[PDB]
Parts: sequence; structure tokens; C-alpha cells
Amino acid sequence: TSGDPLRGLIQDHVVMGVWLTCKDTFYTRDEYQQLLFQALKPDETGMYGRIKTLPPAIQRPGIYWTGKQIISSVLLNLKPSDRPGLNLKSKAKVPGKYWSPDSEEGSVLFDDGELLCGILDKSSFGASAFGLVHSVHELYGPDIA
Amino acid sequence: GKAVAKEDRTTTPYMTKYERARILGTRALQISMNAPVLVDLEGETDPLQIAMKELAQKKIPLLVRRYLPDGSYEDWSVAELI
Amino acid sequence: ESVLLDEIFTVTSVDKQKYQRVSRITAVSGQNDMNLTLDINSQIYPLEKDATFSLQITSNLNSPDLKEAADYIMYGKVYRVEEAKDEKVSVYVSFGGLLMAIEGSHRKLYRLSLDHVYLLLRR
Amino acid sequence: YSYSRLINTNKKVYRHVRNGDMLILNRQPTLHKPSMMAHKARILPGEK
Amino acid sequence: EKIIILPGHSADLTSVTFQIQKEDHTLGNSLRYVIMKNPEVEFCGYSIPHPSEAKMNFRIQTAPSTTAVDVLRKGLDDLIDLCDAVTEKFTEQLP
Repeated sequence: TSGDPLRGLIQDHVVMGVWLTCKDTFYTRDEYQQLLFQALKPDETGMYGRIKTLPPAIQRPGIYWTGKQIISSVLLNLKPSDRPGLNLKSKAKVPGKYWSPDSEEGSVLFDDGELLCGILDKSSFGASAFGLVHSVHELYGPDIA
Repeated sequence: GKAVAKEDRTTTPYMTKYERARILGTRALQISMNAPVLVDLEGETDPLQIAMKELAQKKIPLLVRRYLPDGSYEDWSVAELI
Repeated sequence: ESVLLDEIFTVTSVDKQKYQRVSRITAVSGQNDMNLTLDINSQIYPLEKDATFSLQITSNLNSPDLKEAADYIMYGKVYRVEEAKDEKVSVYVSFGGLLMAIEGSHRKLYRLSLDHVYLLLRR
Repeated sequence: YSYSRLINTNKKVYRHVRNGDMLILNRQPTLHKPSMMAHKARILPGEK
Repeated sequence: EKIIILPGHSADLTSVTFQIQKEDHTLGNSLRYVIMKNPEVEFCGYSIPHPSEAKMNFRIQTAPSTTAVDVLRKGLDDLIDLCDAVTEKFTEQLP
């Protein structure tokens, strides 16, 4: 009918995606590894040998990863062998004023396949155009979407 | 009727979204019915994906005919399509 | 040595809005020509108003400066650099959500690039 | 009879479905084409 | 077949994916928490393909120093040692 995608995530996924993506999040090495593997499970899919990660965003006084690093990591794990990383800026569903007056999150911005700022929501991933997943569909072929 | 000469071919040089589908279909069919494979196997068992490995290198027979609604038709070797 | 910042700073404001965790702070300092606003883990590396600083951003964190200095270390790519209103530049470094915005007069801040950062904070 | 193409045929095994099979899904009423698609097969144990 | 090597194993046997049979997190989470206590582990994360069956795909990636079999070996051993320490202490508590 129109170009609007209809397949995609729903209430629970958009909810906890909002929660996790918020910059207030943090992860030790245990959580980060367990979660990254939990999402990947490459064996049930195959085609993949070994898992690569990113360095922690903070190191001192302790290493901690943020959920935004996590999304970047998973996005890296599916990066096609030779397909340049994704660069994009698009408005989020939740208006920025919710986080703070002149909140910086506002709209998801991230280049070369690494989540920089903004939080994901129904507009980013799900039955929504020009979010994250739609650009995935366009760039890395449908099967990767 | 007439067969369009190879020199003058107006049909899209692109492998249509439908043409790949039907081509791989029959190539799976041949291979499954004990046809010679022109690509080394990598331990592959599904007779069909094997045809994917064949197309990925475009090492495949079975040219295709594109019929113009007038009554003419093109004969495109799979190696000639994009 | 690929150090890109060394300026000492002092805190001007902290918040601490809707987050128990990391709080934005503005610690503009120098001769008021070095205006700094970022986010900091106010639970593991807490800070208060008018806190003295030792801030440095290198390129590679390969030095004993690591062990001696840099009481608080982050990491992230700078995604935005501009020069506005003047020969004065503004830099926006993401640290995986944790942002930072610094304004300097195109110098003390000229060596910057669009790569990662390895931020280093020592009190 | 004297129609020998049968020398070239093979034995056809009727086999069950497995984890690589493509089986059509659909729903009534099927209005527009994404209301009937093709899915990969994965066989789960236990549930019915 | 208790524990099997899945065919996604690295050639160097550095990234092998143990598939433990008839098991769940009861051993999995403990195992990983022990394994993460090994400095020679670069990666350790478990999942479950599907709960209806009792299969746990496990993952070990390590530095080229030592492969995964020895890693899982020592991790199991250390966990058993933890079991023994707990048992000894508790048993000593009551008469």
C-alpha cells in the first residue's frame, strides 16, 4: 500500500529497548558478555565463527559498558564482511523534553555502525520508516534485516 | 514469428527479481536428478543451495528466453545477464 | 605523546536530572575561554561544585600517565567539531551516550580529530 | 516398452521435513500479499 | 552424549561451543561465573536454544595461550572446589 514497514518489534521489545538504551545504564564484563551472547546465539543460525566485542566506555575506577555500546556491538557483529558501517540521524519517538529540558537524547544519531546518542524506540526499530532497522534493510540486504 | 538477434536486445540486462528465482529452481531440479555440477562442493548436501553456489560464480548453463508481447523473444545466457 | 587537552578546570554546575546514575556537569574554566559540559558517573567518580580538575584527552592510552594520572578514564569517539561565531570551535564527543561539549578558541583544541578519545580525568 | 528414459531416473525418497525446509504460511482471510508468506522450518520437540 | 563439540569450533580449538546435554542454568550460570574468574578467558556466555529440550549451547573464547578444553576443565575443577569448601564449612557449623 505504502512503503511503511509493518513487520517488527512490539510492546515489550520497544519498552525494554527504551529502558536499556537510556544513557543511565551500565554493565560489568559479566553482564555485557552474557547479554551479547544471549542476543547472538550464532550457532542456531550458523555462518559465524567467533564473537567480537568493543572496549568498555569507561575503565576507571571500573570497566563498564553502556547499552548504547551494546547496540553498537551487536550491529558490529552483523556487519557484512565488506559493507561500510552505518551512519544515520533520525528522530526518536519519545520527545526529548521527557528526559530533561534541552535533553540531548532527542533523536538517535550514530555513524559507522556505532550508536552514539539518542534512545531507540518504536520509531527506531519496528513498524516505522527511517528508523534504524529500515536503513538496515536498505543497506545490508534484507536477510540481514 | 521471429527470434530477436543477439546484436539488438532491448530487454533489461539485469537479472530480474523473478528470473533468478526460476533459474535457481530448475538448477536445483537438474542437480537433484543427477546432473553434472560445474562447481566444487564444500560438503554441501541440499541439492538446491548448491545451485546458489553455482550462481554466485555465474558458472551456469540454462539460458533464458524473454518473450516480447509482440511475438519476439530474446535468448540470454545466464553468464550474459548481470 | 598525542595529548590533545591538558587544561585545568573547576566545576560550575551539576545535574542530576531523572538519573540516579551519571550526571551532567559544566566546569568551564581557564580564562573563561574553555567551556566544558559533559556527563560523569556521579556514583563511582562523584564530583561537587567548584571541584578542581586535571582533564586530558590523549589519542592512545599507552603511557604511565595511565597509572599515575587520570583518576577517571572514559572512552569514545568525537563525532562533531565546528567553528562558530568566531575563530572559536566547539567539540561534541560521544562516549557511548555519555556526551561532552567543549568550547575553545580554535587553539589548545586545534589538534582534535574525528577519532576516539580515551578521556582521562584526575581530580 | 521401447521408451527408455527410465534408465536415467532415480529412486525418489519421500522424506520428512527438517530444519531447512520452506513451508507456506497463510491466514484466512488473506487480503494483501503479506497476509500469506513463506517461512523456514525449525522442528521443536515437546509442544503440539 | 553428555557434552559435544559443535561444528562452529575454531580451527585452533580456541573458539569451540560446548553443547551440554540435559542441562540448564543450574550448572550453566555457575559455570560461567567461575569461568569469568579465569584471566585467560576473553569470552564466556551461555544461552539456551529452546527450553522444551534440555540443551545448553556454551561458548568459550580465550587467548591463543591455551585452548578451550583445558579452560573448561579447570573451570569445572575450581567450581567443584567451591562446592567442597561450602560443604566443609557448613558441615563444620552444625554438630
